Amino acid sequence: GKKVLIVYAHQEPKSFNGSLKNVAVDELSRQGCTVTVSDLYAMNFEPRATDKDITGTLSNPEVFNYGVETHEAYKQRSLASDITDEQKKVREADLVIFQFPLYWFSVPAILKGWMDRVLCQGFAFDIPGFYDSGLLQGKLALLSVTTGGTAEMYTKTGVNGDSRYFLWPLQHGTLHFCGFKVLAPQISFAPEIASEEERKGMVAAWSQRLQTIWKEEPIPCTAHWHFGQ
Amino acid sequence: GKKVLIVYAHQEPKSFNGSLKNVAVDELSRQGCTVTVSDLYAMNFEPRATDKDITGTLSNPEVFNYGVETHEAYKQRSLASDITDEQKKVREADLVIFQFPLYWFSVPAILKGWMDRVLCQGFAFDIPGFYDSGLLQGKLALLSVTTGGTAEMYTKTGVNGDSRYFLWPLQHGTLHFCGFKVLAPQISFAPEIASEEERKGMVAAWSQRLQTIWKEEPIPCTAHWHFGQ
Ligand SMILES: Cc1cc2nc3c(=O)[nH]c(=O)nc-3n(C[C@H](O)[C@H](O)[C@H](O)COP(=O)(O)OP(=O)(O)OC[C@H]3O[C@@H](n4cnc5c(N)ncnc54)[C@H](O)[C@@H]3O)c2cc1C
Ligand SMILES: Cc1cc2nc3c(=O)[nH]c(=O)nc-3n(C[C@H](O)[C@H](O)[C@H](O)COP(=O)(O)OP(=O)(O)OC[C@H]3O[C@@H](n4cnc5c(N)ncnc54)[C@H](O)[C@@H]3O)c2cc1C
Ligand SMILES: [Zn+2]
Ligand SMILES: [Zn+2]
Repeated sequence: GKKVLIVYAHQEPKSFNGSLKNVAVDELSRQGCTVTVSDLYAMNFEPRATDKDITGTLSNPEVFNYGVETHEAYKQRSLASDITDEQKKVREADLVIFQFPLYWFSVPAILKGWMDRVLCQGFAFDIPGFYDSGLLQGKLALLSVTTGGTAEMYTKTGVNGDSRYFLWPLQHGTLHFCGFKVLAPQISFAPEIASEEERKGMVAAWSQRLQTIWKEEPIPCTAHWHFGQ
Repeated sequence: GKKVLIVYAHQEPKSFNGSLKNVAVDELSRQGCTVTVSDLYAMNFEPRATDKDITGTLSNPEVFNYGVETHEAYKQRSLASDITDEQKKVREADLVIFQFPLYWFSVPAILKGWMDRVLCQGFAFDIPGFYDSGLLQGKLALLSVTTGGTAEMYTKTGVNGDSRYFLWPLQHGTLHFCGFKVLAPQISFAPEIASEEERKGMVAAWSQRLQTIWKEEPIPCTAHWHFGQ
């Protein structure tokens, strides 16, 4: 049996993102997987890293160091419940799919805050204690991203550069750093400009891909995969 | 005379980031510049891109598209006032400095939300009217970043890859996209690991650079600069 967490960051259930999230739930559910969705906007998920993320009293109340305090809070079971509820989902998951629209060559802020606050020292990594020594090894992650820009813009000599270039902070600096094996990204380019046929194509590619997702090997999450040449 | 906006993202006034923000204010003030700081945590700045960012009648109330609705709201003057407040600061500024700790090879979520919400269509870019034709043409931007990782970790053959690689979504995908000229980044590596003497040096290096900031040329914000290809 396999467990999947979908971390979903779109405001609108009728959106293209919503449909990709819903086809993932439908297909993984059909396969008999255990499926959980964190719908961040619906949850009004807190993005800001603040001292409210620690319950009780601080490791150093005179000078606030978010990383130190959250690490100590993790070890002492004193993190805020919104964070520990997400950590439980991640701990249980074999695969974490992130479904989002590209905002400024990155994730929407609400999802950036999920990464900042949920993947804390002691849970996802230690110092030292990262990349292959990270704490989420064994797990798979997958970025399912939609863009405004066309595929052709996202080439080496296109205006936006290769799409792999923007993946680096997410794939390498975040997911690989925490120990995930990273499956190849799903990138659904420019659905707002696409026709209905093409947008079905994209949804159906994704549903089709999901049928065999458990048979994929991860990408080599290297500086060479992203940039090289 | 020159106007500077510092967009600052750290929870703790006594932090290394707070020090670097203060020395910027002090130095630029000493030069006779006009200086404004947006202290995002102190402001409790809203990072989430939601339908609360538009106060008027939506273009399409059945299906919410944040980009479309914020573009129309900008033209109509129905955006939330926290957004308009920031836009005014940007509009008036000759130079925008971003002062932040690196979180997951990127900006903290509160600052991601500033980018997501403040830099809307009509204000920061138009389609057409992006990259060299972006609406913030003539303005300078500069990222002043602090890290956990050391400079050696952030080299082409270090565990983190070259520091320029993480700059791409920020400098190119965001700032250059909006028409900014990008000054070379200020990266203060690993202050937590550094000796007191080295920290004092990194602070003084920033102050000294600021003495001559108005004589600098921007970087060529290209894939070649960031990746060497
Ligand atoms: C703050 C901000 C920053 C951004 N920065 C960038 C950037 O850096 N780079 C970039 O490339 N883009 C950028 N974008 C654009 C953004 O990535 C796209 O607008 C987004 O990816 C579009 O996805 P969506 O789900 O919102 O599309 P939607 O508008 O929801 O949908 C696209 C179309 O598909 C339709 N649809 C929905 N479900 C289905 C279905 N099942 N079958 C067929 N059609 C369906 C919808 O009805 C709609 O007509 C930015 C946008 C914002 C708001
Ligand atoms: C969610 C999260 C994700 C992160 N992801 C990454 C990542 O991807 N990559 C990465 O490399 N790092 C990462 N980090 C680490 C983070 O970038 C560093 O912790 C941060 O940059 C350190 O800066 P600071 O201002 O917080 O340091 P501080 O801890 O405030 O300062 C360091 C020291 O300098 C002292 N100091 C302050 N002012 C002065 C002064 N004027 N002169 C001398 N000493 C002074 C302080 O008292 C302290 O002792 C992450 C951290 C978090 C919390
Ligand atoms: Zn990697
Ligand atoms: Zn550029």
